[PDB]
Amino acid sequence: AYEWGVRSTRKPEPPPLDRVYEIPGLEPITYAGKMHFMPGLARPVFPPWDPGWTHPKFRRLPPLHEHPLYKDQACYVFHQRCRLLEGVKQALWLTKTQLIEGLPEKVLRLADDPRNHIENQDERVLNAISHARLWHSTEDIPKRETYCPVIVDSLIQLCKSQILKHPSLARRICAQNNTLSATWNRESILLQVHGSSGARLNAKDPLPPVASQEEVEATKNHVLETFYPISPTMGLQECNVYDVNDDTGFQEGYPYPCPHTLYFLESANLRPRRFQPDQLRAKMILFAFGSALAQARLLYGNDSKVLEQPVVVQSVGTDGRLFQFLVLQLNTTDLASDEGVKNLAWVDSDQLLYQHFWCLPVIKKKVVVEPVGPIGFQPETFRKFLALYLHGA
Amino acid sequence: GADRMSKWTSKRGPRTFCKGRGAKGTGFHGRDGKFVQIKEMIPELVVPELAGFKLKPYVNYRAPEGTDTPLTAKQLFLETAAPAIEKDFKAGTFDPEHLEKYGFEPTQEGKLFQLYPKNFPR
Amino acid sequence: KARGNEYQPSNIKRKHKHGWVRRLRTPTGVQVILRRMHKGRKSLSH
Amino acid sequence: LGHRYVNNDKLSKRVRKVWKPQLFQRELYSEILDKRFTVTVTMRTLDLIDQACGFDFYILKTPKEDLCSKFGMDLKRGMLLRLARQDPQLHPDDPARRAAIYDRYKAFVIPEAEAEWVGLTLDEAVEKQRLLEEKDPIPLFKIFVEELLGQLQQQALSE
Amino acid sequence: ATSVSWKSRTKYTVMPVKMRKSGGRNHTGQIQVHGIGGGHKQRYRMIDFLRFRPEHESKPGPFEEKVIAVRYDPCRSADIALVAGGNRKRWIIATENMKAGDTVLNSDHIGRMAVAAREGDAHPLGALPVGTLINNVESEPGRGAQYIRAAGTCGVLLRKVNGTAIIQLPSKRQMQVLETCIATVGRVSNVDHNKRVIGKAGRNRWLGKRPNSGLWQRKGGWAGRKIRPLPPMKSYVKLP
RNA sequence: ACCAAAGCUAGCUCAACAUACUAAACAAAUACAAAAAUACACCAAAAUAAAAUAAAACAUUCACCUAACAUUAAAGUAUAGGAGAUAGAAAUUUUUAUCCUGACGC
RNA sequence: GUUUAAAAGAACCAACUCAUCUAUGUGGCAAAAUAGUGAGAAGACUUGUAGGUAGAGGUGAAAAGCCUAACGAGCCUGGU
RNA sequence: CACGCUUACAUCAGUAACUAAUAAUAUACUGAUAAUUAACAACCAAUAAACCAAAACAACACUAAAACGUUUAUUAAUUACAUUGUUAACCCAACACAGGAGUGCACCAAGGAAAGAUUAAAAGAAGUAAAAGGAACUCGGCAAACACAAACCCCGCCUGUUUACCAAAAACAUCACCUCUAGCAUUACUAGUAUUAGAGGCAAUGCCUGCCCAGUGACACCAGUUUAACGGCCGCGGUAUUCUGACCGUGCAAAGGUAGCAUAAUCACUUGUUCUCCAAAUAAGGACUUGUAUGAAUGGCCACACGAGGGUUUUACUGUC
RNA sequence: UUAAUUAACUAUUCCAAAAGUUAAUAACUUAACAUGGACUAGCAAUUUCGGUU
Ligand SMILES: [Mg+2]
Ligand SMILES: [Mg+2]
Ligand SMILES: [Mg+2]
Ligand SMILES: [Mg+2]
Ligand SMILES: [Mg+2]
Ligand SMILES: [Mg+2]
Ligand SMILES: [Mg+2]
Ligand SMILES: [Mg+2]
Ligand SMILES: [Mg+2]
Ligand SMILES: [Mg+2]
Ligand SMILES: [Mg+2]
Ligand SMILES: [Mg+2]
Ligand SMILES: [Mg+2]
Ligand SMILES: [Mg+2]
Ligand SMILES: [Mg+2]
Ligand SMILES: [Mg+2]
Ligand SMILES: [Mg+2]
Ligand SMILES: [Mg+2]
Ligand SMILES: [Mg+2]
Ligand SMILES: [Mg+2]
Ligand SMILES: [Mg+2]
Ligand SMILES: [Mg+2]
Ligand SMILES: [Mg+2]
Ligand SMILES: [Mg+2]
Ligand SMILES: [Mg+2]
Ligand SMILES: [Mg+2]
Ligand SMILES: [Mg+2]
Ligand SMILES: [Mg+2]
Ligand SMILES: [Mg+2]
Ligand SMILES: [Mg+2]
Ligand SMILES: [Mg+2]
Ligand SMILES: [Mg+2]
Ligand SMILES: [Mg+2]
Ligand SMILES: [Mg+2]
Ligand SMILES: [Mg+2]
Ligand SMILES: [Mg+2]
Ligand SMILES: [Mg+2]
Ligand SMILES: [Mg+2]
Ligand SMILES: [Mg+2]
Ligand SMILES: [Mg+2]
Ligand SMILES: [Mg+2]
Ligand SMILES: [Mg+2]
Ligand SMILES: [Mg+2]
Ligand SMILES: [Mg+2]
Ligand SMILES: [Mg+2]
Ligand SMILES: [Mg+2]
Ligand SMILES: [Mg+2]
Ligand SMILES: [Mg+2]
Ligand SMILES: [Mg+2]
Ligand SMILES: [Mg+2]
Ligand SMILES: [Mg+2]
Ligand SMILES: [Mg+2]
Ligand SMILES: [Mg+2]
Ligand SMILES: [Mg+2]
Ligand SMILES: [Mg+2]
Ligand SMILES: [Mg+2]
Ligand SMILES: [Mg+2]
Ligand SMILES: [Mg+2]
Ligand SMILES: [Mg+2]
Ligand SMILES: [Mg+2]
Ligand SMILES: [Mg+2]
Ligand SMILES: [Mg+2]
Ligand SMILES: [Mg+2]
Ligand SMILES: [Mg+2]
Ligand SMILES: [Mg+2]
Ligand SMILES: [Mg+2]
Ligand SMILES: [Mg+2]
Ligand SMILES: [Mg+2]
Ligand SMILES: [Mg+2]
Ligand SMILES: [Mg+2]
Ligand SMILES: [Mg+2]
Ligand SMILES: [Mg+2]
Ligand SMILES: [Mg+2]
Repeated sequence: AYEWGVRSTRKPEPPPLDRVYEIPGLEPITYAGKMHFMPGLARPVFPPWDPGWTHPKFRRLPPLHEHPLYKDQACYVFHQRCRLLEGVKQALWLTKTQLIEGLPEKVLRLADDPRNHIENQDERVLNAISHARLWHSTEDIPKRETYCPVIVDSLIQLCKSQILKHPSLARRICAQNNTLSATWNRESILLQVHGSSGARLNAKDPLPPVASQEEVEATKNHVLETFYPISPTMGLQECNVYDVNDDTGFQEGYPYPCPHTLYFLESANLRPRRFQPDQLRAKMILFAFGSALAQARLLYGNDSKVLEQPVVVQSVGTDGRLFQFLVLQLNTTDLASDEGVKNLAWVDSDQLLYQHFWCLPVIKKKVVVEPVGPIGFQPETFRKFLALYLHGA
Repeated sequence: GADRMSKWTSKRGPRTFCKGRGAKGTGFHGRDGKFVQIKEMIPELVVPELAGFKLKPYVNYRAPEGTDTPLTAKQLFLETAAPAIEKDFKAGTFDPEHLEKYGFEPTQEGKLFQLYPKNFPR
Repeated sequence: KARGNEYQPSNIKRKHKHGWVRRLRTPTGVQVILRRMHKGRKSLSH
Repeated sequence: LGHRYVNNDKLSKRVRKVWKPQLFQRELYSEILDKRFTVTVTMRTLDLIDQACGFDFYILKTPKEDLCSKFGMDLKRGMLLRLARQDPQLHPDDPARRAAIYDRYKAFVIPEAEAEWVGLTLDEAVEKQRLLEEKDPIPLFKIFVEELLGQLQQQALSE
Repeated sequence: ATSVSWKSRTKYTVMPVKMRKSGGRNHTGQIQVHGIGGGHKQRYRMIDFLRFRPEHESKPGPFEEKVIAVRYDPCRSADIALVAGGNRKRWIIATENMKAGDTVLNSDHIGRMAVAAREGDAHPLGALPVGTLINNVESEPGRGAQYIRAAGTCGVLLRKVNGTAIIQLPSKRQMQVLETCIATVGRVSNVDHNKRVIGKAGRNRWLGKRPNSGLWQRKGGWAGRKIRPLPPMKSYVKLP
């Protein structure tokens, strides 16, 4: 084949030993006694230096097998920045869930009900979009890394403004960068959703099951789509040092145990650094599944069994202008076999909050043709956002 | 052209040329880029108690001086170890193998302040 | 156009082209330093 | 390195010429040291070996001025030290073979006091002498204790 | 001063790596090739020319991969294609009609029956029909496709005798190799590459071609239409 | 009458002898971009002298030309040389220890 | 900035980069400048910093150009 | 602010003389004494894995394929205050030099002074205005102008590059078209593979590129092939009344200059002859044309657009006259 | 350069050296280097340009 190392760039081989080292029963006269190199004398060979006292910073990195958590079986870890090739398909296979396009009927009713709207919804959301895209920064054109989390927090506050009408949203709390770890063995493959998400809403009261028993039973007749050339573990980190322990983001006795909504942000100024929409949907599905598995194993136990009480989690992925909503109902825990009941997931994809935004007024032929502000606005996206927020109460 | 006779200090270079003026280092660089100062590297000034010390920076002008007798190794030995070794040899318990009782040190690496490596500044 | 200003000062280039390390890293620069020492120059390099 | 006349005529051009030997990578086996060295030798080297009827014979017979090789001098020094020490590491399982090998090279037996100084250059010899004479300075406490013991013994014997 | 090469990367990756161009300068610093330098900034997409390369040594049998995207490569005149099989992806040289969402086979099995040659498929020369168009052919089994790679170019299999295959290169020269040498079937992508028209002298500078020297040189005896016969067949089989 | 002019010293030069030959200073810092206390290496290399000139040109040649054998003769001899310009030995001979060192040198 | 479905080696014209023509200057402001006037001005564009190629050579969209104010081959030292 | 110079910066005091190309006095001379205080800037983690999907308001695209990043796993001394750059009127040009100098802000809210004092000679430089004429000046409409337009040729397709400091061009390069040289791997070419890469010629495009391997080269190691290889493509005499020669005789060649254009940027004769332009032309343009020394990729003929290239007209304009 | 003497280096080819192979003294091959002597070319080196008029 073609080796990828160039000889002139690789570590050069040590020079050949002096001819005095090949004579048996002869001591070499080197320059080791003068503590410096001197021509004409042999090159002294030194044993590997032993720092009898160890130093933390200036020691060689210990190998991977020396670690006490090292295991022989390879675990496929999915962290925050793991990309999937066949995103939705791989996620559905790894989580054993069935995909549905539209949002659940409960959240759809909660959205379409005009009584659940804010006072001035159109103007409020337009002002939030304008403040996020233009006003929040002193620069002319703010960057995505600044206007994505700002718009997410603005929508979160617009939803929080509904607590005076619904005195039940106070049962929630927010969390940032909490270590989640949910490992499961599926088809003789040890997968593990492990890492930290963007934002996590927790609540005191659980989310009621949204899938009907008819849908749960019809899920038995549904088969998962398979991809032959690609392995389901494509894009995951194959590691050997890991812990098979259901460690959620919090300890025991947490007053807000039930996860309500995960929030993922694609706040990167570069297209290659951002996530694709399909990969973002897969990431949010996998992390919602990890949260649901952690909650289920903390509630009922680590035994693999179909849950008589499903676990409903929500997730929102924001590119800055594109929103992806997910409602995942976990119903089973045994995932090695592909014959039993599967979970459900409703994924509303490609929800445009606004088409474009002009931070500066365009002028063509000495006349302004489009003023400053968002061009095109779909309030149904914020309606679904508010439905997902109020789904708990 | 530039000057060659003047000293090459840190004031005469670009921003990336920051040469010290001769002070000793007091730590290292931590994790977030800040400087972690080590309290063992900073010199601890050992100051005595000058309250009841009856000695002044100057001496009496009428006080007499002495002949210059620079203290030597032979004189120090005669003052600290010659009487002890002489008494030990007169008593007959002299041990040429063990000389640690008279003040001799076989290896300097044991004690704190060694003499040849000079672990102490002052 | 107008000449005479061919010298644009820069300490990095100065010390990298005529510095002590630059002189000592080559056997010819060592000979230069030895010649300057034999003549008795106050400044051997920049 | 020299000069030559093209067309072998004095009245013609003078041209610098470098005559080089034909080097060969050959493997030579030594009986005293018991090792096969992959050395760059010449046809004249092989001819001298065949004339001396042995690699070790050639090494032990041709002096430094005829070897002109630091590696050859090192080989000679090694085999001379082995012959002077009667090294059992030559053949620990064949004492008869070791003795038979040591007998046929009896004409070049040199004592140990001179067998470790033949294949050394001036720098190597100075380094060896420095390593031999490298002694730590004894503390003045020892000298003063010895002087005091001498004085005490003198005062004890003078009574 | 002596410069170091930018090709210090032992681990194969699919992501494009940055490369430092050098205009005709060797590692010393003097011009070795004239008319090179000052092009567009480019990245390097590492191509896997050993087509038949299984993921793990436990299953060395033939394998099928899926094409994800056919992309443009500034380093070569052909188009590259990302193919994924198992747990890894790799860049290969796309054939003429290779599109996104195709399946490519990579086999090393030779049988008494010839196989139906598709485009993305890669079988040894001993398993292909006698009149098959091929590309990315090999010299020795397992050496790698050094031969035909350019856009639109393709060789043709002529005959197979004594377990040795004879091919014909785009230079109309015959090349004899072992029949176990893997080769990709079909023509290389971008068949219209020769028909491209550099619109101006600036596109050559974009590509990284410095203008020719202005020195007028009188033609020597080398010039003129030299009608030379075809050179003998280049054989790579080692006959004991 | 201004401008100006004159000192006799600082010191140098050539030899003899000579211990036997990289002076004194080296507290700290000095081959990081020298004089910047402090981190897992890489270190080192050799391959003829050439030409200006003379041969009234210039092609073979051209004493000395940074390699010890000194002195008296052999001897500018034998020899080597576009046998031109020029180059040039040897065999064999002679050479008595120390002080008397300073200067028709500035 | 303006014209253009155009960032088109497009057009007008600033900053900027070159130097067409003329007049002063010619021991001058200047060992190559000033004033007016010109050419390009989204590109084969200008430009900052740092590095490389060294003279029997380097580099050159060949002017036998440039390589620290004198280059048909730099300068310094030595031969001298 | 960066780069660069290092105290030239600040306060007090003095200037007879030294520096300011002269004084007044002083940021530029002299002496003494003081000063630039970190939050800004410099020094300020490695080892493996997931990572193809540009920046241009980036919604999404084009080609020339494009710097700028997080997450996960293992180790990262752990304990206030570390070290260094902080002035200026300044740098490179022998100078307190009308020159050369990167970046972000604004066109003044900040910087400064063309005149040491008189008179109003010549000549010189810069500007403004000018009767009537309007290029009659001159090599040329150079310069200037209340003008700032329209055409015809030569040479280069065009943008571009060049003799820093007398030549910017018709020179070079150039897209395009042709030749040769190469079947291939760890430092150029190239991490490429004949639709590729080098050594060259000529110049976009359009119509074409005619004959010749005799000589010299190069492949062929001799024959033989090659001119989009170096280069060459004919004499003498008579002929259809009186002018030419379709034609013929004879001789040598490897072929004997084909198409095209032509008094040209093309030896001399040449200011060739003729028509247009002017009152007048060795100017310009169009024709005739052996140019016995044009000529076809050392390329030949036309054409758009272009050119501070070289010439010629028409008005307009004006002190060029 | 179609001047006179011809080096080094780079591409050819040949002989010798070195490695070897076949048969009862002969014939034959050279992967990377690589030494000595010749051959053909590139890149090139030294020197010169008689005098009267
Ligand atoms: Mg100086
Ligand atoms: Mg500095
Ligand atoms: Mg600075
Ligand atoms: Mg600190
Ligand atoms: Mg100068
Ligand atoms: Mg390329
Ligand atoms: Mg390409
Ligand atoms: Mg070309
Ligand atoms: Mg040319
Ligand atoms: Mg002469
Ligand atoms: Mg003379
Ligand atoms: Mg002469
Ligand atoms: Mg002469
Ligand atoms: Mg000489
Ligand atoms: Mg003779
Ligand atoms: Mg003569
Ligand atoms: Mg333009
Ligand atoms: Mg000007
Ligand atoms: Mg004017
Ligand atoms: Mg201007
Ligand atoms: Mg313009
Ligand atoms: Mg223009
Ligand atoms: Mg440099
Ligand atoms: Mg010469
Ligand atoms: Mg040259
Ligand atoms: Mg020329
Ligand atoms: Mg010329
Ligand atoms: Mg010069
Ligand atoms: Mg200065
Ligand atoms: Mg004055
Ligand atoms: Mg002052
Ligand atoms: Mg300041
Ligand atoms: Mg006046
Ligand atoms: Mg004034
Ligand atoms: Mg005045
Ligand atoms: Mg006047
Ligand atoms: Mg006037
Ligand atoms: Mg006027
Ligand atoms: Mg008038
Ligand atoms: Mg006139
Ligand atoms: Mg006139
Ligand atoms: Mg004009
Ligand atoms: Mg005009
Ligand atoms: Mg006009
Ligand atoms: Mg032009
Ligand atoms: Mg055009
Ligand atoms: Mg240029
Ligand atoms: Mg010029
Ligand atoms: Mg220029
Ligand atoms: Mg000019
Ligand atoms: Mg021009
Ligand atoms: Mg041209
Ligand atoms: Mg054509
Ligand atoms: Mg031409
Ligand atoms: Mg043409
Ligand atoms: Mg032709
Ligand atoms: Mg021929
Ligand atoms: Mg012929
Ligand atoms: Mg005509
Ligand atoms: Mg003529
Ligand atoms: Mg006229
Ligand atoms: Mg002609
Ligand atoms: Mg011609
Ligand atoms: Mg020709
Ligand atoms: Mg024109
Ligand atoms: Mg131009
Ligand atoms: Mg022009
Ligand atoms: Mg000749
Ligand atoms: Mg000579
Ligand atoms: Mg010459
Ligand atoms: Mg003559
Ligand atoms: Mg004459
Ligand atoms: Mg005459």
